[PDB]
Amino acid sequence: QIVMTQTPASLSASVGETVTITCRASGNIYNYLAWYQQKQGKSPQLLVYNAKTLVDGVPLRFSGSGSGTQYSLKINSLQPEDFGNYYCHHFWNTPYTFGGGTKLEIKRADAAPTVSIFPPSSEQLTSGGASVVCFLNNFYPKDINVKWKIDGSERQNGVLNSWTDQDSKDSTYSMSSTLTLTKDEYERHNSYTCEATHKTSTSPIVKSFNR
Amino acid sequence: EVQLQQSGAELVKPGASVRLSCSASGFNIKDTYMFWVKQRPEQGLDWIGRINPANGISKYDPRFQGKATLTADTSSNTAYLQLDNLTSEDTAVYYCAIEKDLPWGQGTLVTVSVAKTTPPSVYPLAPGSAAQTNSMVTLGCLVKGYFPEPVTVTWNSGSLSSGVHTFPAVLQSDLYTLSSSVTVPSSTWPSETVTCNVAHPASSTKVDKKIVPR
Ligand SMILES: C[C@]12CC[C@@H]3c4ccc(O)cc4CC[C@H]3[C@@H]1CC[C@@H]2O
Repeated sequence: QIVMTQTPASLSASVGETVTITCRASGNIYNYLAWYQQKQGKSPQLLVYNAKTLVDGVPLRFSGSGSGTQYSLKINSLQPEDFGNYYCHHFWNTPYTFGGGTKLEIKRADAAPTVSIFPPSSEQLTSGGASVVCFLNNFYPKDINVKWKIDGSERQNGVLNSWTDQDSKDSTYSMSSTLTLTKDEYERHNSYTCEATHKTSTSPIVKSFNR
Repeated sequence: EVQLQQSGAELVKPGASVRLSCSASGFNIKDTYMFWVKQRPEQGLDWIGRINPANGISKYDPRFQGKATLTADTSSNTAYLQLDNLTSEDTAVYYCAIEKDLPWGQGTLVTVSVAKTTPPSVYPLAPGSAAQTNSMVTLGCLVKGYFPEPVTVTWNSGSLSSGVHTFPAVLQSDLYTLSSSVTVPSSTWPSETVTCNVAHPASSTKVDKKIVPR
């Protein structure tokens, strides 16, 4: 069976940058390949099939190439909306194996996390639990760590962190840090704190509430 | 219009079988080669098989041979995919597609699990009293303790589009937690009204929790 090995596994480049994603087939696929772009949560989008042929509506910046076993996709003049995963589809014969996929981040000038802290919801309290949430919106690079100072000492017990994908325009991220405590634990402490240490300010971004 | 619609998402206990129905509209499958794709949470695209509806001869990837069955009837153009003896390694998004320039199906999520369906408790996230007057504010909705995926969080019934951020829920003891924020000018808040609306189909539950100051 013709196995597809695609590379690079992960990638990053800035707006306006010409890039080249490659898929190399174990056996000669005689130009029977297709490239797909899968933006998060959405369905694969056919960009190029029959090696070089581009689908209607696909922006002229996306170029397809290859021959024999080596096939390459070249996105000239990268644009913010070009982020996501890219796969290659082989269909010279069965099975029509897919590639490993290439991750694509978009290089942008660093931005700092607009931190916000919200104490537990007025209602939630009665259930017996209390999630103190801190939203750190619109920053970059994804590289960033937040820490939960409970009152004086540090906390890291029971925290959920989630990052969104790159924004369609500002290529920035966002993180939802949630320290989930229990009614009593929350009732026995005051100055809860969300300290965000990001690669943009030696002095950490700090937002907190006292209760 | 020429497009495919796949079945609704389904929650199945391990061991059972599922028959997914991909309905094509605007054309006839008897003249198209159909095939399906698998995609595990956060993982890659797996080719499951291929089929020619006219005669019914389907080719499969050995990996799925023992559980996947592509079947297609021309009478209604509805292509099917039967998945036998479902295990957790099957919980994934299955897509329907045709071997032409026509966009795939929206995908049908098959969540193989034992967890009973549970409705999300949505909690409004309003600031704990901080000088909010500063150009724009940021409020949120924290939906937690629900299963299974997916759910729908929107602000002011689609009115609020810009500045909304929904985070990919995270599993925990078989329950999920997801959240969304919104950055509205200091003006609309709280002179205007802003509330998130979260819908959870699997439990037929929809909910509106008003974002009001504390
Ligand atoms: C559906 C695929 C992309 C679209 C290709 C196409 C696209 C247009 C067309 O007129 C014919 C074909 C034949 C093979 C198809 C491919 C089979 C594998 C791949 O997924």
